[PDB]
Amino acid sequence: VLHDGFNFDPAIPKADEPLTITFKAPEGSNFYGYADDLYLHSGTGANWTGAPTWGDNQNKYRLKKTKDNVWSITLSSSIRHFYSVAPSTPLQTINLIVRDAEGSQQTYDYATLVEDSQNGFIWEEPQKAPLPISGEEKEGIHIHSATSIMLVLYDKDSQGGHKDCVFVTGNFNNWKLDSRYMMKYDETNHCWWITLEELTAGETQFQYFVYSASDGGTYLCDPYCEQALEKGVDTNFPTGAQAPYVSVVSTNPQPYQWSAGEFEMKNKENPVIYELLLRDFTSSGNLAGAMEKLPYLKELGIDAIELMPVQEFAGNDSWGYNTGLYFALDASYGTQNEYKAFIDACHQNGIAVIFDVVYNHTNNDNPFARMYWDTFNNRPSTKNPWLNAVTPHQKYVFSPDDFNHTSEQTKAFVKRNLKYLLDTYHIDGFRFDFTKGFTQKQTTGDDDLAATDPARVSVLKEYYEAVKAVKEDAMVTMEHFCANEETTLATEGIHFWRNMNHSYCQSAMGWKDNSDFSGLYDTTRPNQFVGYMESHDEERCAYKQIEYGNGALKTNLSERLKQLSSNAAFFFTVPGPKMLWQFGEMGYDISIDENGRTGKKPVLWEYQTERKSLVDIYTKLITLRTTHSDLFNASSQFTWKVSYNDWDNGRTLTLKAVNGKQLHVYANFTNASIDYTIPEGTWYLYLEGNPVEGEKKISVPAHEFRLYTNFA
Ligand SMILES: C[C@H]1O[C@H](O[C@H]2[C@H](O)[C@@H](O)[C@@H](O[C@H]3[C@H](O)[C@@H](O)[C@@H](O)O[C@@H]3CO)O[C@@H]2CO)[C@H](O)[C@@H](O)[C@@H]1N[C@H]1C=C(CO)[C@@H](O[C@H]2O[C@H](CO)[C@@H](O[C@H]3O[C@H](CO)[C@@H](O)[C@H](O)[C@H]3O)[C@H](O)[C@H]2O)[C@H](O)[C@H]1O
Ligand SMILES: *[C@]1(O[C@H]2[C@H](O)[C@@H](O)[C@H](O)O[C@@H]2CO)O[C@H](CO)[C@@H](O[C@H]2O[C@H](C)[C@@H](N[C@H]3C=C(CO)[C@@H](O)[C@H](O)[C@H]3O)[C@H](O)[C@H]2O)[C@H](O)[C@H]1O
Ligand SMILES: C[C@H]1O[C@H](O[C@H]2[C@H](O)[C@@H](O)[C@@H](O[C@H]3[C@H](O)[C@@H](O)[C@@H](O)O[C@@H]3CO)O[C@@H]2CO)[C@H](O)[C@@H](O)[C@@H]1N[C@H]1C=C(CO)[C@@H](O)[C@H](O)[C@H]1O
Ligand SMILES: [Ca+2]
Ligand SMILES: [Mn+2]
Repeated sequence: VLHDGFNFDPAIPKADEPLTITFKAPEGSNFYGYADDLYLHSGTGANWTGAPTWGDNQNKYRLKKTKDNVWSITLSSSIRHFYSVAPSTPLQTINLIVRDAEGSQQTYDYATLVEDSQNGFIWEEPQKAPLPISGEEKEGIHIHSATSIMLVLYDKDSQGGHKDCVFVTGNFNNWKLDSRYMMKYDETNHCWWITLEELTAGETQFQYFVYSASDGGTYLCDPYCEQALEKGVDTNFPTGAQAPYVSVVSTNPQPYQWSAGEFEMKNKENPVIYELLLRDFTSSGNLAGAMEKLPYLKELGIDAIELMPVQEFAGNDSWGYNTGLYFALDASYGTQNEYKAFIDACHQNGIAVIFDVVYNHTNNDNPFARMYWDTFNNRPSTKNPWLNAVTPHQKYVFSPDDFNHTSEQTKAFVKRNLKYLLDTYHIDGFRFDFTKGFTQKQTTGDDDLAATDPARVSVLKEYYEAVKAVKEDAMVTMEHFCANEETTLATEGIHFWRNMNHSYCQSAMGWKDNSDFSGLYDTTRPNQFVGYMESHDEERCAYKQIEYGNGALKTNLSERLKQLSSNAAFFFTVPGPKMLWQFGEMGYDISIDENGRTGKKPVLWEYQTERKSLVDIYTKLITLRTTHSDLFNASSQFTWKVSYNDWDNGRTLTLKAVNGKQLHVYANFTNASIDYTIPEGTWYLYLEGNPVEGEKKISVPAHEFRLYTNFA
């Protein structure tokens, strides 16, 4: 008789008969050993028709405690009568939460099936049928014709089980559960499948209703959809559909015409990457707005644009590290073809495109989450074959839905997604967010998490090789911050984020403490470390000047732009890839905390004019890496004096190519003029270039730098 959670007498609920619901609290569950009665919060259909006001303690909602940990309620006369549902309304699901009288403790959204014989909704045994397709990529949406789609949904839990039945519901059947739209299970491929025929018009909209005795029922969309509507964002979200997502398929849509040619990233070994958030890059916050600035970024001299995450994220106002769907791009920035047009336009301006991708975690809206959910703890169940119930790395819990990168299903999904983004959107590489998170080890801090995990190392190689198999020259960058695993993986050709924000903020402010630049240059493999003074995750160097700058650096914009141009002179002149965060080149100086860390920031394109002196220095330093590439080859000899102890008298670097070409830079980061003797040789002021005698004493004013080449 009674199992954990909800029990029904009758075992198959009947819309036009009474129902006894018995709730049994498992050991370790929040209502285990609870002394008082519980209350029912319930309604019918996708949208909980008949739900009371939360906390409504009328006696007809009371589950009387009958035994220890067992509460029962009877929906008397009939389920239909209890919810005042019209006879003709198909009553096909009931949604159940139990709570304390106060409404402080509860269970979470759960649904069971209701048989409604009087409206033609009769129980049938689900069919076992082999999947009629072989091939790779069996799961997902297959368009066979203008009027027909095959749907394949993976279902095997980590204990070897599967659901009792799955319905497809959509615009083709007015969002009803219908025995005609029950999918068939293939026990060998572990997949539900159905062929929808006689679809009419352009857009098919659907979601699945999955159901088991142990888990109850859930609505979810297809994980592989390329288009989705999101309740609370899309005004056209169907009234029949449950939040959050409906999959959208166009059988014969407008194909995008790509311009002709290969396209390959320029300076592919050591690119300058421009990190860009579409939400905040222009006032329209979208691809259309950003497309208008490509001429600006082209002139700047950048090799690549890195977009912050564009995969479908929760809502329409986000950095995007909250992915709900991985094969649909967020419609808040543009359509599929607007993304393709953007990427095509970048390629025609000679600019590569990198996508920021977030595989550590998804969110509660993801079909992989919804499919195997714990309605007691409101997190993935211990049976979920893609996700952990509980994040193993407890120092970093960015959502309730942490991916298990030891799951063969998760690895296959990630590998398939990488290939999809390469093939469909023609991008030039990837920045993998938080690759430190790709670990099953139980940890609670930074040092236990950063310790070598051989399975994390091996899975990151696996994802690297999967990208390389699709596109041999694709750039693969990982935001890792595990020093020892970076040494190992840099050997394979993986690039790593190298955060020099603290040092370059200290130098921008005129403070010598913790200002050492030396971590920008990795002696073992200079080209594998993507150095940056700023990223979306960091405070702006120019903001720190205003708030805490040494002396005049708080108030004098001229002296601030000079100090930042001197930082740039100790950054774009260093071998290996470089990254700048949008508007760093114009001294963007709004705190990361203005409007909250992740909130929309002011759009300040007038800075391009007011701080043109800084934009022009960025432009010339970036362009030097093209004009004199051979200088920035990893083979060049690179030395510099940029420690805590290199300050009172200035800082220096020298880059010497094998062909004899030399670059030398001096900077005075102090608040007073310094005397400096140029090194021996014949030098030119390349940024502005008449000759200069070596071993010649010069007075370098506060905040300024001198750049010399031994050529012109
Ligand atoms: C933010 C960063 O956190 C980690 O980085 C750690 C690092 O692992 C640790 O080693 C150390 O590294 C420093 C070192 O101490 C310094 O000496 C120097 O060398 O620099 C290194 C590198 O900085 O300190 C780092 C900083 O703490 C992690 O490893 C990185 O991957 C992280 N950056 C990524 C990842 C995420 C998560 O996807 C992004 O975070 C943004 O978005 C999330 C999710 O929305 C936000 O999460 C919070 O707010 C949410 C509500 O919006 C909540 O739902 C959630 O529960 C909250 O956690 C978060 O605030 C955003 O920053 C990030 O932007 C990516 O770039
Ligand atoms: C509770 O929510 C409380 C919050 O937990 C607390 O943070 C806040 O201060 O107070 C809230 C109450 O004021 O009450 C919710 C409302 O009943 C309850 O939601 C459950 O039941 C509702 C009916 C479900 N919503 C469905 C119905 C509609 C109505 O159109 C649709 O818009 C939704 O998409 C449907 O899902 C909801 O899903 C349930 O969880 C909370 O559980 C409860 O904590
Ligand atoms: C003047 C001082 O400015 C800078 O220090 C500031 C930090 O940059 C800010 O981030 C902020 O740090 C606070 C954190 O926000 C907070 O999380 C918590 O950790 O408290 C921190 C406050 O201590 O505020 C700092 C200013 O208090 C800059 O980094 C720092 O080097 C500057 N220090 C100079 C000043 C003195 C004394 O006048 C000398 O001793 C130092 O050597 C100078 O460098
Ligand atoms: Ca969205
Ligand atoms: Mn993780």
